[PDB]
Amino acid sequence: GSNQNNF
Ligand SMILES: [Zn+2]
Repeated sequence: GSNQNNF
């Protein structure tokens, strides 16, 4: 799967 971090 794909991942995204939004800090
Ligand atoms: Zn993955």
